[PDB]
Amino acid sequence: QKLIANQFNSAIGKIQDSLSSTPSALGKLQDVVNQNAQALNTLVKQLS
Amino acid sequence: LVKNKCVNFNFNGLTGTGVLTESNKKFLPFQQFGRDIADTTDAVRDPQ
Amino acid sequence: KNIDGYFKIYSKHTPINLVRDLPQGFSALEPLVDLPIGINITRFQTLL
Ligand SMILES: *[C@@H]1O[C@H](CO)[C@@H](O[C@@H]2O[C@H](CO)[C@@H](O)[C@H](O)[C@H]2NC(C)=O)[C@H](O)[C@H]1NC(C)=O
Ligand SMILES: *[C@@H]1O[C@H](CO)[C@@H](O)[C@H](O)[C@H]1NC(C)=O
Repeated sequence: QKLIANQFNSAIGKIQDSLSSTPSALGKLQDVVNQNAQALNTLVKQLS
Repeated sequence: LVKNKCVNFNFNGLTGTGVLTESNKKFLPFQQFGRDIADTTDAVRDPQ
Repeated sequence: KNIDGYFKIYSKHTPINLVRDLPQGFSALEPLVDLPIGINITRFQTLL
């Protein structure tokens, strides 16, 4: 039990640093946000 | 001069509708009127 | 520049401290005067 708890705590602590250091981890949400923003920008630019 | 009220404006060569108020994004001496994304007018300096 | 019957003149004072007269760069040009005369030009000559 103690070893498993230590392993779980270590993994939970490490995943925070894994998310922070890696820049492309959060891509799948920034992707759709940027896609919608780009579509809106292309729409508004069509006025001129 | 009219401020903080939905009015129609006709400045030097540019015409549009919308409320106009004092802001903080100061202009350089050569500048005449500001702009933002999609080439839409959103800031005009007072000729007076 | 000579476009649409205009003679736009842009100038900028820039101190230098390197051996080369032209520095590395990172400089822009701010408009100073405007001259709206329509005259076709094909050559220019300096004055000393
Ligand atoms: C141009 O518009 C201004 C706006 O009120 C007139 O008022 C003068 O504005 C300048 C700075 O823009 C001040 O230094 C003066 O003190 C203002 N005048 C007074 C009487 O307070 C200005 O008069 C306008 N220009 C002309 C030539 O009338
Ligand atoms: C010369 O300038 C006039 C404007 O005054 C312009 O219409 C014309 O195209 C220019 N070139 C020639 C060859 O006339």
